Amino acid sequence: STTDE
Amino acid sequence: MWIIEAEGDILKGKSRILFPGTYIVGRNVSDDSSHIQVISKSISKRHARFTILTPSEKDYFTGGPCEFEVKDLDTKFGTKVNEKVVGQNGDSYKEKDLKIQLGKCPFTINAYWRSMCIQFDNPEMLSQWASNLNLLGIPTGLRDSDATTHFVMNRQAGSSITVGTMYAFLKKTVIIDDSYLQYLSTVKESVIEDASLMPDALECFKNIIKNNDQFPSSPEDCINSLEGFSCAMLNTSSESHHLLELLGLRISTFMKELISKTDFVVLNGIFCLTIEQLWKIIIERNSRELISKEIERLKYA
Repeated sequence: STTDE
Repeated sequence: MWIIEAEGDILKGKSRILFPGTYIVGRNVSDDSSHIQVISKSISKRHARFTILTPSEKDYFTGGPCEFEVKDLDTKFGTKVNEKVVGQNGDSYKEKDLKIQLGKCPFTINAYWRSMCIQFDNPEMLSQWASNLNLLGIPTGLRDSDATTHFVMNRQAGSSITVGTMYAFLKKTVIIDDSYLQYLSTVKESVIEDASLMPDALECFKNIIKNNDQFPSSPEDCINSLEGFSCAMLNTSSESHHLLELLGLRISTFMKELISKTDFVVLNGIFCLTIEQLWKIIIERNSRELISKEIERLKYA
């Protein structure tokens, strides 16, 4: 899973 | 000791006691003795390192916290402590309240220091247990401190308690023993929540004074039992002065008014008493005209 808002 | 908790469910609604050592904090990390999982969109998989230093001797006296350090692990959205961005090389904090924001997570990890400093009555006891407690973040010492929360009495080997014990009792310190220390030696590898070790100390204390002819029921009945009386001693330490104050005594410290105004001399043709002897009376009899009548018998004779 890629980090974002 | 250091504790963390958070709002929202980012720490699964749990708190955690953090011991000296290093933790990796992140979204994709499992809660063990050296990792803390914090789940939110904007938190990196491995996000921050928290390093808690072991305590110094000074902290036993000041009540200051173990140094708490935070490094940002080159993350997407950064790390803030108390609204200050953590730079490269990290930051260290000696405040007792830290609000730690990982990324853009709207809920902060709240770290706070709970006071806990353990005084020992015996130097061989201190040397045997100090390293153990220090590794939990618990400062220890022998001498009197205003930051002491707990006092370890020696094995009451069917004998009189020490002045250190009497003093701890009177200033409302929690008195513990060996059996509680054995409990503390259990916990370093554990993941446990806020306040996990504190109530057992109080239970230990309450059990110690039960059926014990070296203690009365409470600090409260001992405090001001000798009001109306006065005394004198040689170079009174501020601790022994405070001890005698707590008994409601009037004290005159020396290096015709030392003699007839003063009811007795406390030590270490005048009438002398040790604190040890004074404690025996401070327990013994019932009322204010009884428990202070045996002391008034020793003066006239």
